[PDB]
Amino acid sequence: AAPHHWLLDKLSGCYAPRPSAGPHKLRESLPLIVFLRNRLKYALNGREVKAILMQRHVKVDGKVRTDTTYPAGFMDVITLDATNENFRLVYDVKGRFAVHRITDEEASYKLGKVKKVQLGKKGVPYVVTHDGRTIRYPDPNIKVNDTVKIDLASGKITDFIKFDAGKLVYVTGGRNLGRIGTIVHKERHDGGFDLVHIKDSLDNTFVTRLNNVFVIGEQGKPYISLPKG
Amino acid sequence: YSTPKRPYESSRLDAELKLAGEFGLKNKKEIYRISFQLSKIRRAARDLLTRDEKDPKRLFEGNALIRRLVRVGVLSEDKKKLDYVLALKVEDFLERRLQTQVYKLGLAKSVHHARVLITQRHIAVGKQIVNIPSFMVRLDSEKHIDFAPTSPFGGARPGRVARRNAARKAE
Amino acid sequence: NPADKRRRLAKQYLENLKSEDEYNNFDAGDLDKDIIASRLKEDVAEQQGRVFRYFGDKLLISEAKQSFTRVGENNLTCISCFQPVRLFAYTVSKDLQLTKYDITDFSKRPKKLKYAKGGAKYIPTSKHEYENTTEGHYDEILTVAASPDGKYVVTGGRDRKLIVWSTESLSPVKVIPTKDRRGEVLSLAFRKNSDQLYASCADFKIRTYSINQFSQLEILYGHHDIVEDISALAMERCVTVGARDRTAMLWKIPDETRLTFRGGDEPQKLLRRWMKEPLFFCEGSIDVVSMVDDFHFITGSDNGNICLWSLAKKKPIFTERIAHGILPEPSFNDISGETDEELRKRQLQGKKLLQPFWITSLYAIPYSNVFISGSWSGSLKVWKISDNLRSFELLGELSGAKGVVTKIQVVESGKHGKEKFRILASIAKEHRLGRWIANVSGARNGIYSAVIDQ
Amino acid sequence: SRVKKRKKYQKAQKKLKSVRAVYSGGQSGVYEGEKTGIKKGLTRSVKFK
Amino acid sequence: AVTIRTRKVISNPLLARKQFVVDVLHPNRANVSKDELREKLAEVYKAEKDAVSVFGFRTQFGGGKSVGFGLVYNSVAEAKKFEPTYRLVRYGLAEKVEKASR
Amino acid sequence: SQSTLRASKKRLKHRFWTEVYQGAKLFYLSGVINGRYPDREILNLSRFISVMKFRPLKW
RNA sequence: UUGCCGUUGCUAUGGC
RNA sequence: GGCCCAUUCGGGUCUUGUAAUUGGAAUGAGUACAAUGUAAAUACCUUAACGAGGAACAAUUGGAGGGCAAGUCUGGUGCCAG
Repeated sequence: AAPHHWLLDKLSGCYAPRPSAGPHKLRESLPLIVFLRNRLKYALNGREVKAILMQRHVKVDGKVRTDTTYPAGFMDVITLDATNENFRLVYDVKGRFAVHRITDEEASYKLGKVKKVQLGKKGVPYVVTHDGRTIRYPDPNIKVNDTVKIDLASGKITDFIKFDAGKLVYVTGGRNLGRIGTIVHKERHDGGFDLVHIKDSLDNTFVTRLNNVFVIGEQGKPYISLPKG
Repeated sequence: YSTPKRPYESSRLDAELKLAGEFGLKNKKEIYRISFQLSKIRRAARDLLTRDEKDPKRLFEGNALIRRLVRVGVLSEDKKKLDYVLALKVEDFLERRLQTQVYKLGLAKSVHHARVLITQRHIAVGKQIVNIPSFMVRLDSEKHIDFAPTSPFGGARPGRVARRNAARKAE
Repeated sequence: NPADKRRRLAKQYLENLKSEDEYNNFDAGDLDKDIIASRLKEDVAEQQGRVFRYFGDKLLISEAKQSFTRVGENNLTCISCFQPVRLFAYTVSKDLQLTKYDITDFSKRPKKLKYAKGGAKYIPTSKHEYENTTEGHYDEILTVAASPDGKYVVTGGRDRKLIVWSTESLSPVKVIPTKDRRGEVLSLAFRKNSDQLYASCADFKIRTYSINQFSQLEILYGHHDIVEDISALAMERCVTVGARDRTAMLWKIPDETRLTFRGGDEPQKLLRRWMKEPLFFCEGSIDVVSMVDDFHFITGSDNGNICLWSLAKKKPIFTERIAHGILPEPSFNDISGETDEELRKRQLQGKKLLQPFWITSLYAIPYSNVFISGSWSGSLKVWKISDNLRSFELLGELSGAKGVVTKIQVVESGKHGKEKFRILASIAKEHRLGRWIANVSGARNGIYSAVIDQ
Repeated sequence: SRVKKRKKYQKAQKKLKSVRAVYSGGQSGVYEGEKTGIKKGLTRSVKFK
Repeated sequence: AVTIRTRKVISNPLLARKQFVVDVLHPNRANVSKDELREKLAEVYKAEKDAVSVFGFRTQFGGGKSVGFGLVYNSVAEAKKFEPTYRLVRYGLAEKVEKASR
Repeated sequence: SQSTLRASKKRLKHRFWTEVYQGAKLFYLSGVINGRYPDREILNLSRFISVMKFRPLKW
């Protein structure tokens, strides 16, 4: 009854935890019970993960948010107070949620793909992201599928990454879900299979969608740290 | 298991008489069980002979079959050919059981003394006390069949008959 | 070609199993287990310690100060030593006596301190295998082992007992019998920096104990002849060798599982390998071990082989065929009984009955680059293992030890770049298990100490 | 069921000494003699065709 | 004489706890004797005897070994907070009965 | 011993079945509670009495 | 420097 | 004296029998201390104490053949046949 992304062992139970509503969707997130209890194993059961949630160790996106099924989606920096645990969780190359450990100056921010820019009411420019941070007043040159950098103390955009040909992009969606390498090709079609294409070890080619891909930095310099093997 | 084709011919009756008497068996079901799975084994080895040399099935399943037959212990280390699996037979299989092996190693005086030692738990291969007589010891567990350390024929405290006789003679 | 087809089909099979280096190469389960690895405790006992003391060619060899302190005990059998983090040593003999030494006076011969001699007084009054709880040895003490902390020495032999003596007084604090009739102990080894003893008993059994709790941990089974030697390091692994089954096993003792390593040298293929252009042959019995580090060990055989084995290869990595020579052939005045030298020479059959010396002692200094081999060739040999860990090589010899070497081990001194060691070796005129040894050529029952430097 | 086959096999291998001549294990001690008789008229050998 | 072996000791700061697997060794004894085992565990580790706890005991066939799950706390009060109520009924001090109706 | 409860249960059922037809009803009553039997057991005992389908005798 | 015994050194060896 | 073959006469073979006495060992079903397990309880696992001579702590089912009475019945060319 589980998805593939959670890295959930089959010998666990019968009812799978539906995440509650929140920032991200159901299909692109993992809740805190499947995060803490059975992935990096700070708990043994739902009772004691509710106990540490009542103790309020979790500090995801700089706020506490004491809830069992809180849908932590892409790169919400899970922060735990004891042993200064800073966790940025991204996608691995085979579809799961690889939770990388980072440090404090990297967990002081996150980034987010812009979805739409609106002239909503009363002359106010407007920007949303995958956690829905409706932050005030970016520059006019925010296209769709660019990348804002959230402040995580206040909410303001601090840095901006422009989407164009020659940018380091992350793909979350479809049969390319979780690949990095961002350059063999660029092809913007007019309604589907439109993208920037991603290399491999032998620099192979790949096809995805615009909304299923979003930028993380430059060719060699992302200010996100990434795990390795 | 499964019953044979003609179960009541006189050669079969004298066969089962010799087998049950020479190996201390309780009924026909021991012979019929071990012969049923031996029938499966060499019915498979017959097909492995009816296919040809350099067949993948023959190469891999043949050396797999003779190596796990050698490790059960019914086949010696040097005959690594597949026609010896056809030459194999039923008392080569029930010489490997623990009652036969306890008697042959000499912890018992007969196969019936071996059967009652095993069912009274004085015999342990390796670490665990084995207590059923038809156990099919392997070529590595062949040399650790010894008296259990929980038993008066090992070194343990003597049983109830010995200690009650000692107490009544102390009275 | 059938083996070629087997190799080819196995290669295709492994390729198909793979079917069912990029810039991003991170795996979620591996990094999660590495987070648990960052979370855990006890990076102390379980070091998979490699060879960190590379000093084989460094120290001197040829001018050791060799003192052969002869003692009046028939057929010394074992040697146990001790260093804290004054040093004591222990010997034991076939005359049922344990003897404590001080050894820390490094530039001179060791000093006797205390006897502890069992005898016929300690035969139990029962002949019953579980009331073997006497306080002394009545038969053939074969092995001593000093504690890594030094509170106790623990010894045992063919009287199927483990008597644990205190260090400061040589008094029997506790007796633990091995509870069966053939339960003679043959080798003892503490795991390093601990209180856990591994005894190897001739029931094809390995018993383990905690000495300061007077308890037995685990009995572990699985050799096929008598477990003639044992060896351990700081890890809870152990390495035993049974004699004639020609296999050496190493035991994950908490898991109670093992890795077996058989021998497998054949004079047919070996004489063909020489025939491509010679007195070397098959194997009798693997006899002695010492775990050099937590990935390699070395075995001493019955045909004079010394072999070097890894943790990742069944067959051995390196051999050394003749390690102490071949024995002097029996004389023509002691073979035949004819009159003429021609027939008494015909009764030698040429070279067919020359038998090699068998290595009866082997000691690898733990995690170091150098080990010491000993038999009744009169000369101990010192070998260093090459830094790529795929070979060893004879450095030099220590030729002041006339007799069988029933035990070798070393005693350390000096700091990280300047070091000096005294190699103790128990010397007898008789093998430590049975007699079997003729042509006692100037042997004496002593302690061969050598002081090696630099 | 086990003791019955123990005692009908002992009966069978006591009857087998009657029909054949069973190899008992060779000469025990000193050769005392045939202990039962020698028949000079009987030949218990299988003739061909 | 029972014998004790801890393995795979990790620390849980979120639950203020230190947890491990417990190989309990009793040759020629019956079984683990859990209160005596809590005594032996509380003296091999530090004092906290009402903050050390074991729950998952499985003895292998033929006796001798048993694997349990050991978790030891500092601060007996937060041990009472974090442990479940049935184990507190089993070992410690808590006792609240369920209302028996229907 | 619920083991011996089940053993004597089966033995009484078989010995009762040799005296009545093979497949008669042996009923099991537990301990008396407050002067009389458990009313669950007496309820389905009366359920067994209510369907019995008597056959006519001769005398 | 030892179970005796010999050379001993004023310490090393060799016969049981 | 037992056993085996054979239509017959007979032949072949050999330590074989006996409600004969007797001896100390073994333990398992059962009865049961517990502890473990588990929300709790059952069960599995581990386990001290007792537990065999008709070891009565009393396994069946089916077959082949006799032999006996101051006995009974039938037939009829005594004492027989059935």
